[PDB]
Amino acid sequence: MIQRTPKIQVYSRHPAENGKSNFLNCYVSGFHPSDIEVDLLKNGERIEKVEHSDLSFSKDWSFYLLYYTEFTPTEKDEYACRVNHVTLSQPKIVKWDR
Amino acid sequence: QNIDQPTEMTATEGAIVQINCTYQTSGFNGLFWYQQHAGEAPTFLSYNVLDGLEEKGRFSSFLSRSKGYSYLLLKELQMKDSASYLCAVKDSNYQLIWGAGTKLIIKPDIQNPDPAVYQLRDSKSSDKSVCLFTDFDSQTNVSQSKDSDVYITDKCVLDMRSMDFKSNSAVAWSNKSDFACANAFNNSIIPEDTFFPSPE
Amino acid sequence: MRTHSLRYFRLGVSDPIHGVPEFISVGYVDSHPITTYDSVTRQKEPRAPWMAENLAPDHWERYTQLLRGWQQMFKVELKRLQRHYNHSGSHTYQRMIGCELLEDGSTTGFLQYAYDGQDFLIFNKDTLSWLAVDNVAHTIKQAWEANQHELLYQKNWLEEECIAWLKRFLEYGKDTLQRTEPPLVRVNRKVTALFCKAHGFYPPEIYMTWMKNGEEIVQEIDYGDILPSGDGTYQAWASIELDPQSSNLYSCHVEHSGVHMVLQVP
Amino acid sequence: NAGVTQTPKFQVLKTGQSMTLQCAQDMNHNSMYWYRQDPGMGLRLIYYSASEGTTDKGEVPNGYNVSRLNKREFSLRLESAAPSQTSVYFCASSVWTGEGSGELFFGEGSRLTVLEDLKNVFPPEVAVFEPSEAEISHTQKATLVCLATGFYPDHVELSWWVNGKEVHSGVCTDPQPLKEQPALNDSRYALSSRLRVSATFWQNPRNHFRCQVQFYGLSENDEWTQDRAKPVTQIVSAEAWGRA
Ligand SMILES: [Ca+2]
Ligand SMILES: [Cl-]
Repeated sequence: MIQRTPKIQVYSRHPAENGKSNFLNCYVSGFHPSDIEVDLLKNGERIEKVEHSDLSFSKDWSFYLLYYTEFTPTEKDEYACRVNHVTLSQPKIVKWDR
Repeated sequence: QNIDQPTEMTATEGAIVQINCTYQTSGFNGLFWYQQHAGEAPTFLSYNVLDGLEEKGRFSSFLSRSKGYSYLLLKELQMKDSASYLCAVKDSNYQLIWGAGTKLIIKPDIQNPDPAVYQLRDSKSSDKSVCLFTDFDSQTNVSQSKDSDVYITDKCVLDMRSMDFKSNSAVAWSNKSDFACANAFNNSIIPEDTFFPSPE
Repeated sequence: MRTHSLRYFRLGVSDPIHGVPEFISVGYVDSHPITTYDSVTRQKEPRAPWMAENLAPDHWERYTQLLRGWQQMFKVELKRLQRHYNHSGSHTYQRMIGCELLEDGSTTGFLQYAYDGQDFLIFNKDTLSWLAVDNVAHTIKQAWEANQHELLYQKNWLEEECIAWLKRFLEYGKDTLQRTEPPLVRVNRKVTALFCKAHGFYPPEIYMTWMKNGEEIVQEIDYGDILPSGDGTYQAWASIELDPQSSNLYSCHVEHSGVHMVLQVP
Repeated sequence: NAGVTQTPKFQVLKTGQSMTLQCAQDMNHNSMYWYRQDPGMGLRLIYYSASEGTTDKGEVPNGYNVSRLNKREFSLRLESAAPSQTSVYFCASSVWTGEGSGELFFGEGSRLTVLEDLKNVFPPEVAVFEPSEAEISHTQKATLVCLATGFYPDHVELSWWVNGKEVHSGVCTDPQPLKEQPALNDSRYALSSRLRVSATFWQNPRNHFRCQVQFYGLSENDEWTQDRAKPVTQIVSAEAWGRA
């Protein structure tokens, strides 16, 4: 069995300016099989109201997902995405960097 | 959605017959031909989905997707090919649309015609007199009786396998006192040399 | 118009964990999902508004019935593969079919299967044959090719039926599929690199590359992926490393929807 | 190995009566269908079952309902029978539905006739007529004729028996019955059949000939109020021996 680990990318919908309303995205793609758990983190804490698209299919038989929440970037707040998969020994955390 | 095929076709034993089928459908996923003998179940004959001609034994089927047109070609016809031939097209949603069917009638090749009208023996358990028109060539047509108390059946082809022999026949009967075999098939156009054996 | 594509995916899971469905089917036009069905809802439902508004309920009723049968047919096929692989546990079985209507009017058609996310069977509609990757797929290939009418059926569906559905769906959602939102392109610096960033563009097909003094730098360029912004537009970037000892004329080039764009770094 | 089996082969029904047609298949197929066939129309789907555990309406579902009992069985149900439902009903099956070039496998067929009242059902009168002596001397062949007259509805099966065994060689039974009174819509029917044998076979005095007609009519549960005998399902025959 060839199990493929998820590629994780965190980014804002628009170019983020502090105080200006925006959207934080976590795009998880290229993984197989399809079971996956994704969480958005603010200062290390899980965000309650998080939205996500349906499981999507790629031509190379891998799957992709988009997790997003509405937020307003500040200078103090730190954001990250936490992904767990069968190919991950422990959950992997990817911090938002701008 | 629309599919059409002729109601009925008549050809001669040993000849070739081409049964047409045209369809107007939204989308096309294949055309089926089925054979249905009288009183029995339809059975699968052929399938076409790409253009061209597919040959299989005495039968072959053609398809033209652009013209929305298919035909079933029957070669070297035999009496056992007498049946209805049903056309069916699978549309864009994989639903079958069925044509009304084409009844194929095969006229047998009578080698030695011997047309005659016979008086059959009365049955002591019936009041009817029975006349048998038999052994006539396939070009002869039998007309239904113009009289209300006289009953005439259409022609029927029987095959005696032991003698490799085929003959047409029609039956007329009535309980009328004036009924006679000399006049039973008067409303039909029978051969000139039809044998009428003398009565008693 | 631009190149457009239609494709349907199927996914089957042999021993799924509790809650997760063992069968899923999703249709796409370009990158937009249009249809969905799974073994939990047992209903085929639209995934796009311009699909729900233009297709009558009798359409969703009919294909719901088809997919309930195909769900069972997919379960049967996966049982057969996993038995002949002598594989235990939970394994996946996938199918993709579809077609492309290219810009110049030509068309393509494809149909292929996968086991555990790896190629399994690939159909060649021009030779009317199946490509098998191993001896379990070679057994399926001989059975599918013995039914010559099934190969002919798929060739007609890929070349005629699939294209006709694609044209129909293209008209239903032309306000979405045939629009153009040109990109917003900028450059900035970030051990020093130049980042060419684009965002707010649709369709998601875009070409971004760096040029040094007029020659391409394909080996030294770093390409970021094309990512969804979440509002129907996309974003991407491409970086390159700066030479600290010599100055060069770096210029970013962006191609999108028939319009070429150049940003010279001063 | 049995194919598609559906029962009953014939049935008479009074308006408003309940009826259920059975259909089974031992081919391990997944899709099953119920069709009705009418003169001048192509087959019209009533209900279909894409696989075990799902059914859906066809083109003419009103007045019917179905139950996919299991993988093998798919039964058609008439709640309140109506004259418009008089038809031949065919059940079919395919390996899968919507999966390519799969053909249909049909059952033998079920002939339903729905009447307002049973007071016009009649069994056939059967009589055998012996060959003409003129035919024997002119053609050296002998044609017997069997007439089944006065029956209604057209639920008959005619067969010839020679020396106790059913024969098919030399037989021509009419493919379609004859309306005794073509004007009326409820006319009783007539049917003719011929058996032609060699003159030498007819002239053996110990050859036994018999035509018998199987008629499908009323059953024990059908109410009968007429003066004549109840036209139950029955076999009517007539015989003749060879003459030297
Ligand atoms: Ca109903
Ligand atoms: Cl699909």
